[PDB]
Amino acid sequence: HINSVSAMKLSPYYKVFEEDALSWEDKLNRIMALFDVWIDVQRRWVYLEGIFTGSADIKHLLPVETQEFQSISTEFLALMKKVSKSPLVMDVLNIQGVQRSLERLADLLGEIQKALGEYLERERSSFPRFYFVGDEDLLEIIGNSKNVAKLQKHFKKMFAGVSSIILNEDNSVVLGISSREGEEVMFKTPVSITEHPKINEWLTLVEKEMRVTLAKLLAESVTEVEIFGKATSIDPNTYITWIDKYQAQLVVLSAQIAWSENVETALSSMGGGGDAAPLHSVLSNVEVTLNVLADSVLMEQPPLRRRKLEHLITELVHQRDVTRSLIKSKIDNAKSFEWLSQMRFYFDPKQTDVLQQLSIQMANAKFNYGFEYLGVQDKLVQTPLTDRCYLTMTQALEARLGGSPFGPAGTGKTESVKALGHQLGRFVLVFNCDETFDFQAMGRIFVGLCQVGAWGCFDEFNRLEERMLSAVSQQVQCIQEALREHSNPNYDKTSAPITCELLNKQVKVSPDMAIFITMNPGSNLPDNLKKLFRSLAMTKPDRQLIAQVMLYSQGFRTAEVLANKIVPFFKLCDEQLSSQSHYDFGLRALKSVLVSAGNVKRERIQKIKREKEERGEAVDEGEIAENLPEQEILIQSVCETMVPKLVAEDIPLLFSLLSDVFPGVQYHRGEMTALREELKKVCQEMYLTYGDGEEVGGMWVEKVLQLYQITQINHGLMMVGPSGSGKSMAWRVLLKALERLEGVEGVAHIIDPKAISKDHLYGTLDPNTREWTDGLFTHVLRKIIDSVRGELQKRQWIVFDGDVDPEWVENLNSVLDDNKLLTLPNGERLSLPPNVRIMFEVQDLKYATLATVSRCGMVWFSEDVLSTDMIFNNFLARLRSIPLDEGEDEAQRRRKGKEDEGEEAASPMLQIQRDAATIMQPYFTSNGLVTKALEHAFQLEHIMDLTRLRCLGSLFSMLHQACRNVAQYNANHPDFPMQIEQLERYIQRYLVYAILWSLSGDSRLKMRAELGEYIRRITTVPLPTAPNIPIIDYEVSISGEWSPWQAKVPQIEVETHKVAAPDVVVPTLDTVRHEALLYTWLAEHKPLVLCGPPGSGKTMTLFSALRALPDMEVVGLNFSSATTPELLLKTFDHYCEYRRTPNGVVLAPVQLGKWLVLFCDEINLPDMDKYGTQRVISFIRQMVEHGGFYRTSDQTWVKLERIQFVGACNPPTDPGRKPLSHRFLRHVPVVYVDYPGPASLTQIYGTFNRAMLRLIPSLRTYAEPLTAAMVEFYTMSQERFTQDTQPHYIYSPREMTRWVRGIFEALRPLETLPVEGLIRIWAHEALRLFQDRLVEDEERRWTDENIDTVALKHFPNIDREKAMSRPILYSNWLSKDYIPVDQEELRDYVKARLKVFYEEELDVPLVLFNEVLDHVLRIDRIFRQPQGHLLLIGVSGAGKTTLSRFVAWMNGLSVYQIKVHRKYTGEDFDEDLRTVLRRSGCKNEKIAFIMDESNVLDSGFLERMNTLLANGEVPGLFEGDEYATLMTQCKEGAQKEGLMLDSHEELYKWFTSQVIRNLHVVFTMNPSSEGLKDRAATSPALFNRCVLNWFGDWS
Amino acid sequence: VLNREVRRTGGRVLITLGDQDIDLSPSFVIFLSTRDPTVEFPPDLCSRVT
Amino acid sequence: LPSGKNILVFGEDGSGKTTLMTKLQGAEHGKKGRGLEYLYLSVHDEDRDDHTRCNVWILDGDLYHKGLLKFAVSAESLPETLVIFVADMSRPWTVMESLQKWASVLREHIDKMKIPPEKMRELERKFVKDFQDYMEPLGDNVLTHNLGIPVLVVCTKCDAVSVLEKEHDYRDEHLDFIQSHLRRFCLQYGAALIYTSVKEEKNLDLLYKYIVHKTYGFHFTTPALVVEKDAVFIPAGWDNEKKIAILHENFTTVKPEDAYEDFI
Ligand SMILES: Nc1ncnc2c1ncn2[C@@H]1O[C@H](COP(=O)(O)OP(=O)(O)NP(=O)(O)O)[C@@H](O)[C@H]1O
Ligand SMILES: Nc1ncnc2c1ncn2[C@@H]1O[C@H](COP(=O)(O)OP(=O)(O)NP(=O)(O)O)[C@@H](O)[C@H]1O
Ligand SMILES: Nc1ncnc2c1ncn2[C@@H]1O[C@H](COP(=O)(O)OP(=O)(O)OP(=O)(O)O)[C@@H](O)[C@H]1O
Ligand SMILES: Nc1ncnc2c1ncn2[C@@H]1O[C@H](COP(=O)(O)OP(=O)(O)O)[C@@H](O)[C@H]1O
Ligand SMILES: [Mg+2]
Repeated sequence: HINSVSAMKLSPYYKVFEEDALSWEDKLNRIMALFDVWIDVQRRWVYLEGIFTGSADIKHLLPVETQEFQSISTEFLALMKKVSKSPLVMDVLNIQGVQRSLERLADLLGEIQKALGEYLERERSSFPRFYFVGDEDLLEIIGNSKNVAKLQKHFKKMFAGVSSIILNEDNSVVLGISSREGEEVMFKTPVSITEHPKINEWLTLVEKEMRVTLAKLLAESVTEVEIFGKATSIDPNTYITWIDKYQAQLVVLSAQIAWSENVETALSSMGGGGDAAPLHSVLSNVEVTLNVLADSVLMEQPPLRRRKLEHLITELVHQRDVTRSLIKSKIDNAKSFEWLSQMRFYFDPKQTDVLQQLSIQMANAKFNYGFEYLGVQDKLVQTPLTDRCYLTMTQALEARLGGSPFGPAGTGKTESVKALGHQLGRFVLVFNCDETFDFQAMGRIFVGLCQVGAWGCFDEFNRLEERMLSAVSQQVQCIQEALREHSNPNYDKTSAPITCELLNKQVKVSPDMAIFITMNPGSNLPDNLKKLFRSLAMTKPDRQLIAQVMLYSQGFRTAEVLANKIVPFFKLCDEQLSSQSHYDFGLRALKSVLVSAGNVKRERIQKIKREKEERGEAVDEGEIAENLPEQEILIQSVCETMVPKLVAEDIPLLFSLLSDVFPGVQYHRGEMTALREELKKVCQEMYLTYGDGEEVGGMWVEKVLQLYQITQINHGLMMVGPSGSGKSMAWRVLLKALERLEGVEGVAHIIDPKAISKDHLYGTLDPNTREWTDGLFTHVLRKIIDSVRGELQKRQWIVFDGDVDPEWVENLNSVLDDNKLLTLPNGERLSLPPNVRIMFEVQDLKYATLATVSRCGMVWFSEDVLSTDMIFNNFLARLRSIPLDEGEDEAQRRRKGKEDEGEEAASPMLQIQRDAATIMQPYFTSNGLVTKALEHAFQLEHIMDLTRLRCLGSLFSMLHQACRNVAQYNANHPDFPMQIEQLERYIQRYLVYAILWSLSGDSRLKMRAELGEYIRRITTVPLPTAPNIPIIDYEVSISGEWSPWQAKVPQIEVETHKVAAPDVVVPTLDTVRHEALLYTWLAEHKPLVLCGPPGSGKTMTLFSALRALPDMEVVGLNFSSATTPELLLKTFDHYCEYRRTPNGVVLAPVQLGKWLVLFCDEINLPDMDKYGTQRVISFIRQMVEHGGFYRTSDQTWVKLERIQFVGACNPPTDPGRKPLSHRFLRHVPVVYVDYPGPASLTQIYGTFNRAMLRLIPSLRTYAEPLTAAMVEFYTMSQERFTQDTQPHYIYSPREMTRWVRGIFEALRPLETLPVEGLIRIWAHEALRLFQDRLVEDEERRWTDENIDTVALKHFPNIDREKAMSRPILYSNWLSKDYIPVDQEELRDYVKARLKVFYEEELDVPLVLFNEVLDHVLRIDRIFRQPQGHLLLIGVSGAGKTTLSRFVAWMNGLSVYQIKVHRKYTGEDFDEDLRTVLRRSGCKNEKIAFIMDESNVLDSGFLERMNTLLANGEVPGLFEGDEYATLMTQCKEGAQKEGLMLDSHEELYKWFTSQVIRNLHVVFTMNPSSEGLKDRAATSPALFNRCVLNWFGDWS
Repeated sequence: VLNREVRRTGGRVLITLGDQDIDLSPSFVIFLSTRDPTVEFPPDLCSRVT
Repeated sequence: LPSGKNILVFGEDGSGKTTLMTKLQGAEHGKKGRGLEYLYLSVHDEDRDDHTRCNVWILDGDLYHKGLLKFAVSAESLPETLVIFVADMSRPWTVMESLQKWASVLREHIDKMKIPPEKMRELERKFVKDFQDYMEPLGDNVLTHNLGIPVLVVCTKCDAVSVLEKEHDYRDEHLDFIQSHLRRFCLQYGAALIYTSVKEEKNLDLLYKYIVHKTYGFHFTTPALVVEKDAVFIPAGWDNEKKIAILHENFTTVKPEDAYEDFI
């Protein structure tokens, strides 16, 4: 408004309104001048409120600010109350002195915020490590100064290894620190909190005492280890006692100090004499220590001592290598470079200060050890590359330059920098640079590093974006310049307070601090820091030596050969195996595999030891370890860790590579007899095949065993096979088998994560009125944690059965990591108990982050784990024991009987289906008819992707219906039931019929014939013996013999009232076939889906077949791009209801004994997410497959009872459509409704035309000759014009119905006609429906000739000149009747009306030429028809949007045009459609709904219009009170029209009829040059629904 | 606006722009500009501009 | 004391519903009427010198009349409602059929009230606490059905046990099998169980004191009584399948898993 008034000041007509404008300008400015202040006074207050009431101790720290904030809050609350009593903007502005009061409040709140910031900065500077802590965290720390336990979680951010502080029972004295691993350092002098109450003071004392005690313990450790250094033999017990007595860090430091001092004394002693005995003594002592450690590590040790032993071995191997190198080089002076270049440790206990006692030297560099506790860190194998890294990095630090180890990913760069920093005892802080780069703390973190003294390593600094890179580069440049200022010699450091400009303050920089920048080439460092940073190429780490040292650390006798074998093997696997995201042959995987191999070796030592001990034997750990194959342990570990992840295509290649690298060594799988027996029992119980390996079903048994192994090892795992590989069945079988094996109850919580929103999944915090609402996953976790019903005793697995995406797994990363902790925005930290196992099922991990894949184990369920034979066996086993009619009441009784003795004849249905299985077994064999048919069908192309289980489920459902039909015949013939001969013939024919309709049911007619020919070639069952009829055209009667479908399709007569809208489908061959299949697949409650080209007739056939059934209650839902689970939930709330039962909450329809079936007219159309999944499709999938869903509001499982789904679609090739998920297409059987063809069209339109000609009784005899013509020419057009030539040359039976409607409207007012007039109307409708859409003139000439040819062929002896003259025109303006008129009279009338139109609505001349009068007549004709929608396509300009308006004005149609805004959501389009529909139907006001490509930029809203174009009513628009208001207005309109209606359904039908009659849609488009638009070529459904008119360009 | 699709209602001459229907003042003139000389405009805009 | 408190009384006709509630009202002659009967109990707190009323609504035995519950309780008054299921001990072979029939009818009514699921979960969690917060004057084998509202099963005419023992050959095993089934049903609804006779005046004061205790917070000191076959009293929160399993020690011809209608 302010900008618009300022612009109005420039208008030439502004002088008249000037004074008024100025007044508003003042008010407008005042309004801004108020609210610009107000939001500030709000924000700070809210912020201050969040600080001054969340912590109760802030009152004591800041009393004056607390009092000022109290006095401010009272005034602000009063002002807000006054505003609440009058929320109008103008009323608020006129409050007396609001501006000055708000300015005072802004000033005082700013002052208090400044005081709080200064206080927090003072607290940070008092204890510098708080600079690594955020504002809220620091406030929590200081506020909870007396509740020390709350501080325990923040130490991991401030200290390097301190995870907590050990405290006295009253929490008044700090006794020590503890690490994550539980290693504890007990202070020599405890820190007394009571004497130093302030948090900063006692935290500083804790840091000081940590350093002092670490130094004092290192002194004793070195003093003790000096004895081992000078001893010829080491007693293992004393060495282990020394290792236990001291921490890992001090242990490794003591070893390094002793070795360095011993080598220094040796080199001093040799002193130019050339006597190498002292270095030989040092090497001997190192080798003796290595032998002692190697013997000790094979034994069973506690985990912490095992880590200490591994660290000592890793250090002593490097020490041995260095001493051997020195002996080989004949170094004979301590100042030789070969000794100086090796890192050296000089401990001076006599130094009084405790931060300059240990000095670490390397070449020039002379660092001091900062005694920061690091816990039990992971040591690094000191390869020559890491030695080079240490040398260069220390050289750069000595020169005060920065470090830049650059190289490819996973080469140890950041880990090497961390190891170097830890070796010198300096706190390292790695900053990740992958979408987790918290900038707002980065300046604070830099200030903390500068003040406290600590290293910082940027992992992959290249990955920062350009703005982020430049800002961080500037900050690091300033820090590096401040550091380089130290190096100059002139600056005397007696008084040298170095400073750097950070966050607009002079921050003192300590010399110990340093910064490192890891980089990934492909590249260079930023130009700011190229001069200040030394770069090192860490291109290729030494795999062989790392493997050697690690394998030696685990106690392997042979490590050189094993390392030299395993290392090339991993690279061989990386190259040869097919590239997949989940494969990981990096060094982390290799080290994990080697640790697993060490664990397996130790397990074997313990197994052999206990096995011998149960017998009579003498035991020694070393002797047992000597005679074992290390290669067998290593290959076993490699296979156990890799094969579960291996795809079936890659497993034999992996075994070939393993045989090549490890010759003559084979991995025999560990035998699990008990679990295999339980698997056999459960598999027989659940009708599943079981095999002992290399049999039918061996691979699946192996995969479930691997799943058990991964569940045992990891606390999170995934199954990532393709759809239909048995992962969900395998997991269910495993849970039910461990139920028997371990006597522990298995509970499953299956969640579809993508169906539910993330907010409902993890629970959302209310932005106001703070209260927590547990999400579904959080609800389950809290339920198990509380254990009200003893859930801790039970074992529970959570299975996320849905596609994995980055968005919903962010919170789950903390749980899946080693932390095992769910953190929520509420601030609660849920600890996952050991009983929980978070599981995943995904068809693929295409959109899964590597962070998610790394944390979880995985078992790839390749599609060739479930053979066809296994599924056939499952089907035949289900048939023999599951009664097919008893349903779900007897499902529970299946578990009551372990064998069901005496229940073989449970019902006659069981006997009939058992006999049917006996007839069907020969055809289900491994090389039977079904298998060959399926293999051939996989070759055939299908519009939808052909999955094996979809076809197999369709076939099984059809056979189920076959046996049901036999049961029906037996019921209808109680005197003599079905004989086995008739049963044999019937099921043999039915199996072929079902094979065709299951496999080729998704293909065209020609390919159905092809599959029929192949079956006829390979089958033994007799087939129909009629040559020119496809097999699919035949049905199998209840008697075995075939019978054509044509016998079962009646010839009906339609009323003249409904000739073009008999929603009851005219019975045709395709319709009877499809309703038969519809009943067969609805008997099993499977979700049917039908695909086909637009206008094929799927919607009508589905509706008619569904409504024919008595029980079915149809709910018509139409899907769109914006449809979500909310639509289905709303529909359930409307028609269905939730009721509680002891089994659980059950959703059921309100009407008892009726099956509610949901029609989803366009299943394909919903938009995929960014990760290629449709939410509503996944929701429907979970409903149909799990038989229920989770009420999110209650977070509880509910089960559908009488709910079904049946969908329609266009093929996925069409532009607006998308393919469906393979986990979803498995359940649904898809039928392809192609176009009816000549015979079906002739029959349907014969019925329609016989109905239409009833008006005039002299032309009944000409019904059948006309009907062929309407078909023949139409088919000819369908053969001559295709979508390839132009995108809109689409034909369907909708054109034929439009033809029938046009002739019907022409003939309805006419009392009588001659045959020639009927031919003329037929030709006119032909031209108006087909000749208009054409683009090229010669095509129009061809249509002109062909109309005459068809007419004279089917109407002989009728003279062409009278019947059809070329200038054919029909118009209603000249005369009240729709009769032919001359060109000149119409020209004169239109010219007069156009001259009128010039001075009525728009004053622009409009010339009438020969090619625009025709368009006027066409537009008028489409306006007169019912459901008449026009699509004018043509060059820009040319009259469209000007002729449409003109004809609309002439015919009195009020023009409505949509006005799309930005943020014009689908609800706004819905409201506009509601308004126009109310005007058109209730008020009976004709409307021309004009739409243009400019405002039709979004295709999302153009699929809501398709329902209107096809049916005239869009269900779901008026839901709610709008339905009541529309019903009231509709009945008022009906009373106005003179019809008295009561029922809402009849009133809605009349409203729909009125909308058909009145509302018209005029689309205007340009030719197909809009590729850039989302429409591209708009959907062929839109072309089919409207009547297309090619405007062209002026001749 | 380039096509001058004025809708006349009494003295109010509206033109649709987004949600709003704004009054075309007589003095209004617009000049479109392009610094890029390598552009392929749609045929919709070509008929609406010189 | 709070006003507007309600008691819903359910059970077969001839069970005792009107006679029990009339006697608790201190009245000799309550007028019986087909459909939905109404009366009120006068409640006085002697420690405070204050007095209130409790509404009592009694449903007819015919399921045709279940529509009338809309005149007794609403989505607003359900938190202030106590439920009484009346079991006829002179017809024990109809007790489990009656209790399942009436609990289902009440649930079918609660589902129709469309109570906000958050308020229903508040009442459900509060009732789980009001049941676990029991102790004689978490762990679970209870509340499968979890009505989530106060529930009391009142067995009426328990003096008729003295006729079942003489005319139908009933024994301690039949009475304990009836008591175990009643207690397992009470666990499913988190309910209390009380045995009463208006003819022998058994447990009438105990029933009044328990009703006023759960409805108005009055002090209560009576422990569970499980030794007297015709005077049993079990407060909501006292029982569990282990306390029920002691009754199975008296089983010599029936099992803990056999159906109620096969034996009774
Ligand atoms: N057997 C039939 N009898 C009568 N009309 C038929 C028949 N088969 C097809 N039609 C006509 O075919 C046209 C298409 O009908 P409809 O069922 O709406 O197609 P559709 O495939 O559902 N359109 P869509 O849902 O967008 O894919 C209508 O004009 C029908 O009248
Ligand atoms: N037959 C005609 N004689 C004279 N002027 C005409 C004629 N047809 C159209 N015009 C003028 O041509 C201009 C543009 O016509 P119009 O058909 O509205 O463009 P358009 O087809 O709507 N372009 P677009 O909406 O983007 O597809 C207007 O100024 C019309 O007055
Ligand atoms: N061991 C088995 N023996 C025989 N048939 C089996 C076996 N395991 C699974 N099947 C069959 O395979 C079908 C698919 O297996 P499952 O139900 O585990 O689905 P899935 O592979 O996870 O597939 P989706 O992607 O559809 O969820 C099962 O319904 C059953 O018909
Ligand atoms: N010389 C080495 N000795 C031991 N382990 C190493 C060595 N080099 C690399 N690794 C391992 O390889 C992994 C490489 O990851 P990291 O160094 O964190 O990032 P990047 O190597 O991609 O910069 C580390 O986890 C580390 O354990
Ligand atoms: Mg699955």
